Amino acid sequence: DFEEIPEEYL
Amino acid sequence: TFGSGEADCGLRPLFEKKSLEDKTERELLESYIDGR
Amino acid sequence: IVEGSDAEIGMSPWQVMLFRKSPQELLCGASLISDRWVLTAAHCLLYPPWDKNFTENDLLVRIGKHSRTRYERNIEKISMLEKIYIHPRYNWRENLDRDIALMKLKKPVAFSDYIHPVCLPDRETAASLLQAGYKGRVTGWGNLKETWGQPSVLQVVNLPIVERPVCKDSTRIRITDNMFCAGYKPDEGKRGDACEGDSGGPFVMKSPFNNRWYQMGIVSWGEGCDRDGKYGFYTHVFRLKKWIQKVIDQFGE
Ligand SMILES: CN(C)C(=O)NN(CCCCN)C(=O)O
Ligand SMILES: *[C@@H]1O[C@H](CO)[C@@H](O)[C@H](O)[C@H]1NC(C)=O
Repeated sequence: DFEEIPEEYL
Repeated sequence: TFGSGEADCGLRPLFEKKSLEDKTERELLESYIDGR
Repeated sequence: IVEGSDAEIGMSPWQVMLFRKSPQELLCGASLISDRWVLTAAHCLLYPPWDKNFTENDLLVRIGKHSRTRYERNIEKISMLEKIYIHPRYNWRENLDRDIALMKLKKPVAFSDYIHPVCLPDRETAASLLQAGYKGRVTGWGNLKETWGQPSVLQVVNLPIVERPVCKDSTRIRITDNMFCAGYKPDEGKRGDACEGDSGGPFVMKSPFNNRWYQMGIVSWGEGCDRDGKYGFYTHVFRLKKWIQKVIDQFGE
C-alpha cells in the first residue's frame, strides 16, 4: 500500500 | 539535542512560532489544572 | 492510534516514520530530537523472541510526513541511519524495561515548517508535568483498531497519565520506574490508545511555563489496544536521560 519512494533513498 | 531538548526545540513553526494553537492543545493545558 | 483524530498539518513536526526498506512497511514511530538524532523504542529494532533484529541498513527514516503511504514530494525527507544505539540494559526477556534507542542520521536533516525537533525534559519539567491526571499526546500512523483498519493520515490522541498503582494493578507484568502508563479508566467514558504501528512514537506534553513541547514518553507496550481496564505503557524518557546525553556526547549530536 505504500507509494514508491525515490530510488536515491534505496 | 539534549537537556531541555534543543534550543528552538518544542516550538512549532506552524503553531507556536506564529502564535496559532492546534485544535486540542487546550485539552492538555486545561488538565495541568488550567494552563499559563 | 485508536479513537484519535487526524492531526493538523505541521502539528507534530518531530514525528518520525521508521520505514522498512524491504518489504516496504511502516515499522514504528520515532521522534526527531535534533538535526541528526532520532529517538525510538528499542523493541522496534530488537526483539529476539520474534526474531526481530533490525540493522542500520534495513531501515529508512521518513520525516515531515503527514500521509501514511504517500511519498510526500517536496515535503518529507528520507534519511539513512549512520548508527543505532540500544540501551545496554533494555530488558526484552522480561518486561521491555528500558525500551529506548537512539538512531544517528547519516546526515543532518534541515528543519522546515514540517520538520522540527522536540525538547527532552529536564528534571524540573518532569517533576512538574509527570502527574496523574495530566494529559499528554500520542501520535502515529498505527492501526485504528485492535483487529479490523488503517489511517490515511497521521492520527492524534490526548491521554491522561495514570497513577502507578492503577497501572500495576492492571497487568501481571512487573512495571518499573522506567515506565509510566496512561489512558482513560473504563469509568471515564473517553477512550484512546496507541496501537500496532504506533510504537516507538512520542508521548509529548506542552509546558505551561515556557510553551514548548517536551517528549516525556515513548510508546512502548500495552495489552491489546484501547481495551477497558488496560493502559498503555511508555518509556520514561527523563529517567533515561543520562543515557541519552551520554550517547549523544560520546558519539556526535
Ligand atoms: C512482554 N510484554 C511487555 C508484552 O507486552 N508482551 N508482548 C510483547 C511485544 C513486543 C514485541 N516486539 C505483547 O503482549 O505483544
Ligand atoms: C543482532 O544482530 C547483531 C549483528 O548485526 C548481533 O551482533 C546481535 O548479536 C544480534 N542481537 C542478538 C542476536 O541478540
